[PDB]
Amino acid sequence: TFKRRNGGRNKHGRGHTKFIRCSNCGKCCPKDKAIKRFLVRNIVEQAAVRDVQEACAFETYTLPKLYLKMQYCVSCAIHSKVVRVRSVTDRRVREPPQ
Amino acid sequence: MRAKWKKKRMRRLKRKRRKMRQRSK
Amino acid sequence: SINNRLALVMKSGKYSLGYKTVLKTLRSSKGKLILISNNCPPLRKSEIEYYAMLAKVGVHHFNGNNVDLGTACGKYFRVSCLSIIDPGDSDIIKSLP
Amino acid sequence: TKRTKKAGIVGKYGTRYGASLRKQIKKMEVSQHSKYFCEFCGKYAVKRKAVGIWGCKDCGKVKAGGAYTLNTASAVTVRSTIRRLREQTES
Amino acid sequence: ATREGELVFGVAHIFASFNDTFIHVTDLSGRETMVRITGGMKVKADRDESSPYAAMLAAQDVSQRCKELGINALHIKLRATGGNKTKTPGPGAQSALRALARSGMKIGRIEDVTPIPTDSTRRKGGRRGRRL
Amino acid sequence: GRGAPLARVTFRHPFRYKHQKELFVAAEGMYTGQFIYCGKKANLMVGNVLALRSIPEGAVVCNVEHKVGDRGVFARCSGDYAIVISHNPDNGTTRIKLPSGAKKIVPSGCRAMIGQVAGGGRTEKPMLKAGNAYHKYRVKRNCWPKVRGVAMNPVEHPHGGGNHQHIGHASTVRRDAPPGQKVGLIAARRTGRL
Amino acid sequence: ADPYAKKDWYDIKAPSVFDIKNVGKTLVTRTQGTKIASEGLKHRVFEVSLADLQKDEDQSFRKIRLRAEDVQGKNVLTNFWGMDFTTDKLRSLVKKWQTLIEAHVDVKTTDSYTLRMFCIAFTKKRPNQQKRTCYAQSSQIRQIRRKMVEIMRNQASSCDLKELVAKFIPESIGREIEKATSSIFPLQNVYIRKVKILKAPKFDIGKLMEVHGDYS
RNA sequence: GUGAAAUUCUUGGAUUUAUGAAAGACGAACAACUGCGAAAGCAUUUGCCAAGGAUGUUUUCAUUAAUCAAGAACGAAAGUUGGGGGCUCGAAGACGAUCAGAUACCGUCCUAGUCUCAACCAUAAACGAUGCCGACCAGGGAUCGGCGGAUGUUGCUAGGACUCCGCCGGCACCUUAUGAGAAAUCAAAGUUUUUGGGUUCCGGGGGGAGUAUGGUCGCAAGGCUGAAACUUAAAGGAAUUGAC
RNA sequence: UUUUUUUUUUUU
Ligand SMILES: [K+]
Ligand SMILES: [K+]
Ligand SMILES: [K+]
Ligand SMILES: [K+]
Ligand SMILES: [K+]
Ligand SMILES: [K+]
Ligand SMILES: [K+]
Ligand SMILES: [K+]
Ligand SMILES: [K+]
Ligand SMILES: [K+]
Ligand SMILES: [K+]
Ligand SMILES: [K+]
Ligand SMILES: [K+]
Ligand SMILES: [K+]
Ligand SMILES: [Mg+2]
Ligand SMILES: [Mg+2]
Ligand SMILES: [Mg+2]
Ligand SMILES: [Mg+2]
Ligand SMILES: [Mg+2]
Ligand SMILES: [Mg+2]
Ligand SMILES: [Mg+2]
Ligand SMILES: [Mg+2]
Ligand SMILES: [Mg+2]
Ligand SMILES: [Mg+2]
Ligand SMILES: [Mg+2]
Ligand SMILES: [Mg+2]
Ligand SMILES: [Mg+2]
Ligand SMILES: [Mg+2]
Ligand SMILES: [Mg+2]
Ligand SMILES: [Mg+2]
Ligand SMILES: [Mg+2]
Ligand SMILES: [Zn+2]
Ligand SMILES: [Zn+2]
Repeated sequence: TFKRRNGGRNKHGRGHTKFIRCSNCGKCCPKDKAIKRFLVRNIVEQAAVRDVQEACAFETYTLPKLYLKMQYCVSCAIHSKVVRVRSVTDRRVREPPQ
Repeated sequence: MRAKWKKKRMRRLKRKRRKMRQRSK
Repeated sequence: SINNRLALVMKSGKYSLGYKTVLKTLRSSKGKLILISNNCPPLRKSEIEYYAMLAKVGVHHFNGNNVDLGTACGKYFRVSCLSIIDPGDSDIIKSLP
Repeated sequence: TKRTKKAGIVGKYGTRYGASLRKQIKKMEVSQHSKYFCEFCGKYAVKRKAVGIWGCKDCGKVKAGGAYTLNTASAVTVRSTIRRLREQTES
Repeated sequence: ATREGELVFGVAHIFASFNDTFIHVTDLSGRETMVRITGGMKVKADRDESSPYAAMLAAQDVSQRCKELGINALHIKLRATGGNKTKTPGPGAQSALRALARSGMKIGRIEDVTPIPTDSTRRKGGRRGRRL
Repeated sequence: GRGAPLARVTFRHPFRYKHQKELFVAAEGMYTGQFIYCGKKANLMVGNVLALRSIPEGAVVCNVEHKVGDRGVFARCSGDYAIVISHNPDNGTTRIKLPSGAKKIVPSGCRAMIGQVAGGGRTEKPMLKAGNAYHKYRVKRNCWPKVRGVAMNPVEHPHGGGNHQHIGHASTVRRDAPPGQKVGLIAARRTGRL
Repeated sequence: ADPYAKKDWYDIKAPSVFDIKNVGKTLVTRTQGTKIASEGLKHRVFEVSLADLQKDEDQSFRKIRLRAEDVQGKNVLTNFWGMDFTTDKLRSLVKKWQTLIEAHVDVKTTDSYTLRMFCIAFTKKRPNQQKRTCYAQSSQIRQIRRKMVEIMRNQASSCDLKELVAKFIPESIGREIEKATSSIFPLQNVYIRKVKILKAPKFDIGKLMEVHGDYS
């Protein structure tokens, strides 16, 4: 039985797509199929923001940000709970969670 | 048995049979 | 493009192919532009350049060897150098300077 | 008529030395006896005089090249490397 | 060196991997090493070398040593393993940074210097990845 | 007797009215009528002879001098070359990688010809018969054919003798074994396949 | 034995192009035998924030490389040796649903300084734009790259290193590139992302001292 | 380095820090339910060489066309022969772990290989598990290329970017049954007992078996073509409930 | 993300 119209990937009008390496396990996975997330978070966690600001060596200074593009294979994504198993009707929803 | 390994076993058997064939001509 | 201009000259104008004819045209002042290929021997190239300097004629160094120059001219033989006596419908003489 | 199915030049060796060795030496036999383009006069008249020596019958230029080919593969790489280094030094 | 309030700036390279933590203090050029304390120099078990507590202890030792050499402020160069491996800093990075901030040293510029390939050599583990 | 071709080069004598004739090991790509430039200020072109101090790193050279002025002892065989690795101005020494893979330090004043030795790929061709080897070694020395030690009698070889053909003792010998006893694999750190 | 007890301190001096001359302090082992403190300090490269150099936090996204050309007294005089964007700045600039255009050019200044310049730009949405993406066609990208290369080559070749760094500080070249390329496609965040020195002229004490004031 | 360790490297300075050089791979981020190509496949810049779809056309020929035994071109990865390269990773192999055992999963070091050239190999879940050409057949919003029209801005040089309305072609998507279906689902898998537009291939319960034999291709590995004796009541597809 | 192998024939 076929359970996904797209076949679990995002290839249309295309022969082959080069793979990426899972950021967790390193498994090869087609890029159009890998679960991709973009994390933009302060380098200093909110707990240490106050201490770092107090220890700042300049009159004013904006703390930088860390940008990370995580590309997970299906197994790693499910295990780490980046994605979860959804109902038959719910898995057709493509909009991101609020 | 996995079909892949069954095919590998069959190829080994075919090679052995061909070697026996060629031994006696 | 130089190759297309040379093809236009070949089809519609007057030209001479070969070292001896090039020297003859330079001596007679009939030639207006001398094209020399990369493959041309250094001494022959220097002599042609000196002749062109004496005759006050322009010299162009083709971006190819004698085989490529012959192919561009549309011939089945190597061309070391050539002289454009008159460009029929081309404007190489007016474009190169 | 197709005199030999696949032997070609190595047919002179008859049935000696083994098929693998005959096939291996076929490449050298063809290459060292083939004609090569002459960059100095634009003619396919370069022939091997002796191992590493290639003379042109038309213009008379003699070059040092490969044992069985006019230009070895590594020669082009060496020329490219030397050109890159010379450009770096000159700039 | 002249005034008490004058700030002498070093550079603290903080390498926060998932197996260890390095806090390496150098001059502005980076050619001179001032103090280098690792998380593995502060614990007994190999599994605690990258722990936040080990990072905090190493940072405290680094700050104490630097205060004797006269370094008042530190720039921060935080890195992960990088290359074709994980780009995520280890758990000890933040403990080290917080400890340095709390130890009375001033904090200057903070930069992520994880080596990011524009494109890398093959990552290890094979095409099926680490299987567990 | 030499795989690499040689090049005859005519120079103008620096301070005499005569021709200076030289015989160089030919580098691949050199031709008759070519101009060769030898000196510290010579351009970095294949066939030119330059002091190693003027040769940038990563360069391929041949016939590299070991001692300044020895006129070339390294990387002279067909298809062989040395690679310039690094320079040390403090002691004026250049590091080179030799054909065997060894790294050697030589004075930076040592000369070397740019490029690799011509005639490469000679050893790829199979000879297929004893006559080719006969012709090859006839112009080199009396070193062919070779008789196996186990085919001789004991009187003339340690491997000789026995009712079967066999060495009878380890073929690895001491580095200090006297002549006549030092046969087989001399001072072998290991044997067999990799 | 303590190795830091035999180390002397030196003050790093930036060229006259930057407002702030005092960059920081660096140490080296004292001269002993053939080991010279001056040779140890020679050709050292320091990475410094342009915000620190100009006392302006708006320039904190630029890193300047200063090389040590000479040592006089306890002062190490430096000169411009390249510049680079910061990782956070580049990551913030790069975004999805837009086109990224990059160019590079090798140029030489009037002082015989050969350098490679790397410029970056992004497509910009219009105020009334409704579609979710601003993608430029490949031909438009190629034209923009051609304009970038031409402008960078002209700007670098028409001036020396000092004036080139003076142009870099306020980002004039990026402004001119954006003005020229607006006729093809609106662009945003046009910058000279990186500059590296491929070759430098033979050291000249007079040329070095022109950009450094008297320290005495 | 691991769950924890050990093999391993380390005062002959390991790991880490800065600068520089060399080598070979790889072209991140941009990068998408987007593009090109007959498929395989194709992602750094610039130049050259030919090639191509769509669009526009009040240009030309006038049936020149559709699909195809035989016969041909290309054809991932692995693999073969011989050079060149050989950074990384890494079949085989060797060790350290885990285990009752562990020829593995995990870790460490590595040969062939991984890259390129010349010549072979011709097979993949080579998939949309869905031949090609043509006609009809509901709606809707996006998106790529070209074109037509309208309109207002632009730190720009009539144009380009954006806005709106349309036509043609394309990769797709959402809703729906008046359709089909064993259903899963399908806007083509519809217009089928109210059965017929043209045309190629190909299946006949499950195994034996893609085996034996013959032929043919290939250096080989194997590819293509391809049975029977005998055995058997099921195998199998979709979907429902429970149990796990 | 340590480790976790096995359950005679027919029938209900
Ligand atoms: K499917
Ligand atoms: K997916
Ligand atoms: K550890
Ligand atoms: K003999
Ligand atoms: K023998
Ligand atoms: K014996
Ligand atoms: K024997
Ligand atoms: K390798
Ligand atoms: K067990
Ligand atoms: K292996
Ligand atoms: K094959
Ligand atoms: K599929
Ligand atoms: K459309
Ligand atoms: K029973
Ligand atoms: Mg299922
Ligand atoms: Mg495919
Ligand atoms: Mg450890
Ligand atoms: Mg699992
Ligand atoms: Mg025997
Ligand atoms: Mg447009
Ligand atoms: Mg480095
Ligand atoms: Mg890229
Ligand atoms: Mg595109
Ligand atoms: Mg090979
Ligand atoms: Mg390895
Ligand atoms: Mg291969
Ligand atoms: Mg098949
Ligand atoms: Mg459109
Ligand atoms: Mg059947
Ligand atoms: Mg397990
Ligand atoms: Mg059991
Ligand atoms: Zn994974
Ligand atoms: Zn010739």
